[PDB]
Amino acid sequence: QRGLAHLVVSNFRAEHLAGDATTATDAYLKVFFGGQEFRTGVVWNNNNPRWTDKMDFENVLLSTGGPLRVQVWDADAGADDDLLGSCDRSPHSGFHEVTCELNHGRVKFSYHAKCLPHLTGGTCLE
Ligand SMILES: [Ca+2]
Ligand SMILES: [Ca+2]
Ligand SMILES: [Ca+2]
Ligand SMILES: [Ca+2]
Ligand SMILES: [Ca+2]
Repeated sequence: QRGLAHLVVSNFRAEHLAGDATTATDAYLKVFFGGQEFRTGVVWNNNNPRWTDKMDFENVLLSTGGPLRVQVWDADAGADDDLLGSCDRSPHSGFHEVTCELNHGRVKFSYHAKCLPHLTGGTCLE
């Protein structure tokens, strides 16, 4: 079947975040694709957080599996957290570096969408 690709998202890092008023940001990420939802740990009190996580989505429908969505959240340990911003990309085959400009600050990451063997093209349809 066509449209299949191995998706891996990695190299997470943000800068100039402002999720709190009296302390530095307590950031964590949510990464969405094809019904899958990965979550990073919280980097407490840092406005330039980095995550070592490498998310293996395995084989997904690159063409119809919706957008790759990255949400940047601040953690307020008093229950309700803050959505600092969200990024949407339509993944293409190959290695790509992404920069999402949030309302305040930005998040950077990379993803690799490797077409399954005997498949080729931007979304592995050929
Ligand atoms: Ca907050
Ligand atoms: Ca904080
Ligand atoms: Ca917080
Ligand atoms: Ca909470
Ligand atoms: Ca809050």
